Amino acid sequence: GVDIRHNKDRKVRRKEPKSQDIYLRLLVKLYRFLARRTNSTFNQVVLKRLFMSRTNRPPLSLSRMIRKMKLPGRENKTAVVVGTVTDDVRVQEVPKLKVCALRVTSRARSRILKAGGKILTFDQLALDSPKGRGTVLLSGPRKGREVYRHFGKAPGTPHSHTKPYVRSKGRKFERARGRRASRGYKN
Amino acid sequence: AKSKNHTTHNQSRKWHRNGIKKPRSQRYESLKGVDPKFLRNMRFAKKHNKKGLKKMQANNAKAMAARAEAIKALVVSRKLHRLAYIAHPKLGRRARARIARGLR
Amino acid sequence: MKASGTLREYKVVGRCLPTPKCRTPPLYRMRIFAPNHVVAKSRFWYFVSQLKKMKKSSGEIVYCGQVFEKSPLRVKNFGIWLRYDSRSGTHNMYREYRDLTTAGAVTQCYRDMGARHRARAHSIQIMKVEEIAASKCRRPAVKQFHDSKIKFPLPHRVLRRQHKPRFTTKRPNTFF
Amino acid sequence: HFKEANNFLWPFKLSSPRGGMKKKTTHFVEGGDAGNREDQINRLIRRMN
Amino acid sequence: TNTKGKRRGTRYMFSRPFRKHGVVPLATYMRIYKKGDIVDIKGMGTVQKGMPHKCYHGKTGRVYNVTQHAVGIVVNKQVKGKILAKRINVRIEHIKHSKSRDSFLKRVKENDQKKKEAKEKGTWVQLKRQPAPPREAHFVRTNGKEPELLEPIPYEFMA
RNA sequence: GUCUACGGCCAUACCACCCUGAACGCGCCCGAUCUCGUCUGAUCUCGGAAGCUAAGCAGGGUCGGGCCUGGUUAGUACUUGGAUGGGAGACCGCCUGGGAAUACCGGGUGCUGUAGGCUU
RNA sequence: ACAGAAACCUCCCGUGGAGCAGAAGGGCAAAAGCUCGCUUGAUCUUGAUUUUCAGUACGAAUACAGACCGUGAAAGCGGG
RNA sequence: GCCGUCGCUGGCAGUCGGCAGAGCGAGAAAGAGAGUGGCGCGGACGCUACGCCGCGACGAGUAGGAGGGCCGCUGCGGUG
RNA sequence: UGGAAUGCGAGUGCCUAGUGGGCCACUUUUGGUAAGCAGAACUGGCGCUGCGGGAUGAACCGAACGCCGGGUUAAGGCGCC
RNA sequence: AGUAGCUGGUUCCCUCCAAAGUUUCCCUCAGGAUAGCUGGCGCUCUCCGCAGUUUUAUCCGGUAAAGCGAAUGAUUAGAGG
RNA sequence: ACGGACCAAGGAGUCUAACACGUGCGCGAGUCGGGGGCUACGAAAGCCGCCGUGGCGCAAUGAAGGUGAAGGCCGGCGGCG
Ligand SMILES: [Mg+2]
Ligand SMILES: [Mg+2]
Ligand SMILES: [Mg+2]
Ligand SMILES: [Mg+2]
Ligand SMILES: [Mg+2]
Ligand SMILES: [Mg+2]
Ligand SMILES: [Mg+2]
Ligand SMILES: [Mg+2]
Ligand SMILES: [Mg+2]
Ligand SMILES: [Mg+2]
Ligand SMILES: [Mg+2]
Ligand SMILES: [Mg+2]
Ligand SMILES: [Mg+2]
Ligand SMILES: [Mg+2]
Ligand SMILES: [Mg+2]
Ligand SMILES: [Mg+2]
Ligand SMILES: [Mg+2]
Ligand SMILES: [Mg+2]
Ligand SMILES: [Mg+2]
Ligand SMILES: [Mg+2]
Ligand SMILES: [Mg+2]
Ligand SMILES: [Mg+2]
Ligand SMILES: [Mg+2]
Ligand SMILES: [Mg+2]
Ligand SMILES: [Mg+2]
Ligand SMILES: [Mg+2]
Ligand SMILES: [Mg+2]
Ligand SMILES: [Mg+2]
Ligand SMILES: [Mg+2]
Ligand SMILES: [Mg+2]
Ligand SMILES: [Mg+2]
Repeated sequence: GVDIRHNKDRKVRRKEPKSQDIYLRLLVKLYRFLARRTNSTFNQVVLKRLFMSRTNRPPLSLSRMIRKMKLPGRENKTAVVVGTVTDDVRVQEVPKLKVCALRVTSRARSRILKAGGKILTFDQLALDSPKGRGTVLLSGPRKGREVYRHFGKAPGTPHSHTKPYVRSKGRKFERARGRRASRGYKN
Repeated sequence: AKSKNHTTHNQSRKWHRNGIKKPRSQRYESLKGVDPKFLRNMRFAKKHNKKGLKKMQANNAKAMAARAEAIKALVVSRKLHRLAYIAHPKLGRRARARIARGLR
Repeated sequence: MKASGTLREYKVVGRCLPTPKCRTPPLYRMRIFAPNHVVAKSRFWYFVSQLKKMKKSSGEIVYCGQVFEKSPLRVKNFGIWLRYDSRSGTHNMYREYRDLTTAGAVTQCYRDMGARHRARAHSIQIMKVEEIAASKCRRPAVKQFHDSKIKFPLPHRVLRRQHKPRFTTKRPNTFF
Repeated sequence: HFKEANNFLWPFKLSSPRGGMKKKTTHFVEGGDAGNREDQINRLIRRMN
Repeated sequence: TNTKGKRRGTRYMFSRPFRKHGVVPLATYMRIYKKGDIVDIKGMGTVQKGMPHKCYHGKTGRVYNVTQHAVGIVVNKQVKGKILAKRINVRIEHIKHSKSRDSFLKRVKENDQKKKEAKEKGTWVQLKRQPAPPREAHFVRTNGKEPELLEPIPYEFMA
């Protein structure tokens, strides 16, 4: 007998996409090869994000892509997101962008192209940037989901700003006892 | 009927399955709970930091010039050692050629 | 200590570790009887600790070596002074043996103390071992062999090859 | 570099001692096997290697 | 069961040492405590204000807040399988500067001095500590004196 | 050599008794108009300067008590970890490490910071 | 003097052997006790923390911060 | 020796053939680099990439959880 | 000169079942004359666990388990069974 | 098809991980909620950090032992005044 | 300790609703026609767009009346100084 624990032997991590999409799996075949046969860590990161689930691939808005592609030294670099590029109506002017994405919404496509930009697919990124050179890999906000408002210390604990689960919002819905000192206590 | 009352038996075994972890440490600790009067001034100190911005630029550039100026003005066995030299892929590259030339 | 096999006699020399107070602490020597030298050093630290403010941590062994029997071909009488714990006390004994080696005599003492008093080796402290002249021996078991014309037969010699053959036709003869 | 060269070596998988033991449950100086037996480890290593 | 009393079991913990009662020496109040200081907490029964709870007696923490009379200390406390960083407000009678780091700060300066000095002499000097090594070979002089023979003493009933 | 004011550590400084205290100090001391407080100018407060080290205070002494610190007690008592050790038990021994406290014996008897004096 | 075992007056010793509401433990001597003088910090207010703890509530308690105040010559101390 | 699990988030698109040239496992970064001046007609298998291959460690299990079943039953759309 | 040794990849987040009768042993330990009694601390067990030994046996001693061959052992044994 | 914190039953295989009988609250004591213990899904990094360990410094403690010609409490014998 | 003499066949976590999280797909600051209407399998499928009413989301906060989500620099003037 060997003195060892086995509860952590199996690592919980995706080796492939749960999706049965045949176009996504053709891109995984592509980047499985590039990640294996090139020393480029960029390929490994993209291969990993192709396995990732829907909530681990948040959409990247147009306004946020412009901000991150406007930092100094990022001129003529292709912005890359393994996800969806959504349009942002709060933007007034779109610059000339070169972007690679899994999906670009219909209105984001017109605005990027109308500014003189180029929209790639990941099979076109490989031919243009086999090792990922001259790229800017970008991610959407992962905690930008309604669930993360409900996580943390339970709402009924001191200095807990977690959001409760209420069927309705209003004066009659979880506001008397425990939420104001006038009714029992507050914390 | 009567039953057992209390025990901590088996409890340290449970606590250690996922380890008794020490509290997480971050380089910046929150200012919660510090003296309100002290904190009020620390916010006033931070608020007007930009007033002396130009003086810092002047002093920093002045210090850099002086710092650069001074710097610019300022600036086992013989057999086993020989063999270890020859076996070195770079250093012994010419020493190895001499043996090969000699051998032929 | 287990009195395993025939014991050896070890000369163990030790001292306190030198310190600024006493750069040259005095040297101490003991006679140790043990199965191996590793046990011999262990028992030394057990004895000196009972006589001095010393122990393995605050002292060192300076010399451990086996003392060889000096006349292994001469029969001698050995007196042994020992103390031991019984089930209900401690006692001092004086005992005698005839042997060619002093470590052989000490081994006989351990077997004998085990046979006649059910005393385990861990409860026995051999204080002193001397070679004694025939005229100074006290125990009649030893003195009866101080006879220049000693003679005696070997009555009733038991068959020790009792399974070679296991079955025979003739019955054994015990007289020779 | 004893630390590095020694961590490099996998723990040695030794066989059961051929010829037996004395008493694994007590110290070597008690006639057993546990503890520090000093140079006498080499005899043990011969029978297990 | 036991009571949940705040000072239960501190009969000896908070009492004053033998013949050390009475006035508190005033150097207890002149110590300077800054943010980041390591201090050992030791409740003192003479002053009943700003007393640390018994569980914090004998623990060491870091100062994070300084008021007119007390300091805020971040001190670890183990409760079942977790260790919480607890913030306690203790009057400065019940703390003292810890020496646990002074040996370290002494070594840093010695380290920083030696590192600098050795560098300008082009030499290498050990900086890391080491565990005490096995003693090395040496000679022990007899001085023509045989070691004193020791024997076990006979048993004597000194009852 | 030493003192005064204010101290830090808080008997190695305390307690008891005895001896000696140059100079400057600190005192005792002499008064009650004023300030101030008392049954009482004893204390407290105030105004002084004839006398004295008698006392406080300082230094020293005592086969001194205490206190401080060593030795012994003692590798003892106790103790971590070990055994298919002993013993009916009570308990004890051994292995691996740590390791006390009385009685008894010796030594010591304040150090020192800031400022200001005295002491050819 | 009456006056005694015990009344009141005086000197001396006194490390607390008393007292501090109460159970006990801790603490306390130019004080935390006793006696006087003045008073209402036992008032108004937001947060933080501790104890029990699930790191919830209550209760109790601890450092502060802002007002008004008391006291003292003052440093300060006091929100039972 | 064999089975499975886990790990190496290991290797294989290079089956690059007469429009040919067979290698990249080896102690120690980065090119089997490109150039400018001084007769036969031949060469196994592989690759359902959800595939195939290599190396190392590991394997108790109630309550309970999860995975995989080219395990089994009835019916429906397709297909054979 | 990443400032002791040794070993080891870590951090983090959601959702979550069963459980919430335990019992035993070394040592410590309360009540009790004591109990295979009742009640605690520590660690390890049995519960959930087979296997060699203690004839037999929840817990003792050894040792923990994929299906096999060879070798060697532990605790225990070697008159015959 | 009344309710049942209670009794009884609860149907194929292999593979991997693997408990609790404890905390607090409850007209709570054959039951729940709660934390702990489990599993699953991952994800963020890696090929500095951490540790049921020691080492070196540094604090904390009033049990074992001891003491009572040391305080409190209990207690035997004489001796000198 | 309780159930089980034997054989066959039947025999126990389902469906509706609500919620939470995880995963897959579509579109994306939007999204959804579910109700309605138009035009054998077919009670299907297709369509509507001045049928998007309406739900959820895009804004929170307060009991409420209500309010409801960055600044700095330069130049000029008025006031205080
Ligand atoms: Mg195994
Ligand atoms: Mg397992
Ligand atoms: Mg229970
Ligand atoms: Mg053999
Ligand atoms: Mg054992
Ligand atoms: Mg004079
Ligand atoms: Mg007068
Ligand atoms: Mg005098
Ligand atoms: Mg004396
Ligand atoms: Mg003096
Ligand atoms: Mg007073
Ligand atoms: Mg205030
Ligand atoms: Mg298994
Ligand atoms: Mg019991
Ligand atoms: Mg059970
Ligand atoms: Mg288990
Ligand atoms: Mg088992
Ligand atoms: Mg039996
Ligand atoms: Mg076998
Ligand atoms: Mg047998
Ligand atoms: Mg019915
Ligand atoms: Mg019930
Ligand atoms: Mg697991
Ligand atoms: Mg109730
Ligand atoms: Mg039942
Ligand atoms: Mg106690
Ligand atoms: Mg005792
Ligand atoms: Mg029944
Ligand atoms: Mg029946
Ligand atoms: Mg979803
Ligand atoms: Mg029809």
